[PDB]
Amino acid sequence: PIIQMNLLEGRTVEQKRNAVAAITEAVVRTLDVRPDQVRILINELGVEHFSVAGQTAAMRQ
Amino acid sequence: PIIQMNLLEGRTVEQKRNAVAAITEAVVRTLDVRPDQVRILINELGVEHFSVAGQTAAMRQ
Amino acid sequence: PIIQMNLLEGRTVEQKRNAVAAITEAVVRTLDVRPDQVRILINELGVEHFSVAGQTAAMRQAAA
Amino acid sequence: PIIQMNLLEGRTVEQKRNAVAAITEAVVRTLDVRPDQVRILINELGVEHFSVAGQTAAMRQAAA
Amino acid sequence: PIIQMNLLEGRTVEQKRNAVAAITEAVVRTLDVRPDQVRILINELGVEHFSVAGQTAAMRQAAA
Amino acid sequence: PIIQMNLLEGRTVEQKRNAVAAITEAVVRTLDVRPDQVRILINELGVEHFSVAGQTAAMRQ
Repeated sequence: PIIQMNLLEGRTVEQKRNAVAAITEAVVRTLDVRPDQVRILINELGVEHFSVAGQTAAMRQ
Repeated sequence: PIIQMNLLEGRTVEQKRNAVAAITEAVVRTLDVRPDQVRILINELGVEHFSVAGQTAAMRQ
Repeated sequence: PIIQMNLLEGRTVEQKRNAVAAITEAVVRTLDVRPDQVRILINELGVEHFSVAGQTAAMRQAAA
Repeated sequence: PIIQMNLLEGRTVEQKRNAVAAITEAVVRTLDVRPDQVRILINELGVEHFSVAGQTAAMRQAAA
Repeated sequence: PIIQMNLLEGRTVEQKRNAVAAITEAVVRTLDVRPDQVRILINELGVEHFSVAGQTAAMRQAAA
Repeated sequence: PIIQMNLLEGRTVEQKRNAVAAITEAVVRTLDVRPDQVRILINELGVEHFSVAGQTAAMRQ
């Protein structure tokens, strides 16, 4: 499995590392694949680069 | 709907904000969904990170 | 600009065609690009293939 | 967070549903977001549409 | 490297297999990575699901 | 064809340019499309933004 995770900027390296560990463990358990078959790509989005209902995260904040 | 928009770097915050408003309004009208069901992710591409016919934007410029 | 639009399955061709025209003109106007620089790719998602808060759109429809 | 998961074809609905719940709760816990902020999109790949080292999963299965 | 290739529908398996081999070797040579570090995912687009200048490939074929 | 290439940060402009040329040539030959029908988008990933088996590239290094 190849997982792309888009999330807002602001997260510390610890939190990104905890997330890729935990999501890998979830995929390995639920789909019964090996850890090395799970790749995660993190795309961080600037607060002007993510919108809901036509307002960016910056505007909502 | 979840919309990912890849566009070249260089645009001002106003222009990104105008684009996410206008695209949201288009999706809301044409598909009859609520504004909060429309999410837009902007991926900005560096001029060496986008190519047409094997030349990057930088080279074309 | 290259736009990927992910939608749940089931929309009529007319609505997809109207969205593609409306999104294109939104991008042309707000980003000052020509129409031929605007490409949209539509990815339809089956109801078993989209989730919010850990429930798929299929299960959410089923529960209603 | 918006998560796209690309999987080879053929998994049972139950496994997809368990993955979607497990991934969501992994993201909620580690990223301190609510469940309703977590969307997952699943893209299934046909065996002719995924390759490692220049051979498709179809050809790799065929060779075994 | 992970490569997603979005193509219009309709290509023969042989052409997809030749593209996957040729793209992989292009990446190996120019990026100095091993073949097993190169994955390609192919996404086929229906003609109603791809547009240039606000017209879908279906409508563009229809008009010709 | 529209190609998105995700690769780890660290590559020089020459190497990115050589890659988009070579991949374009491959697509043009194998699929018999024109060069201007091939667009490549490069997404560079930070070493904390790519994982295999639940470890980021940074951790593996």
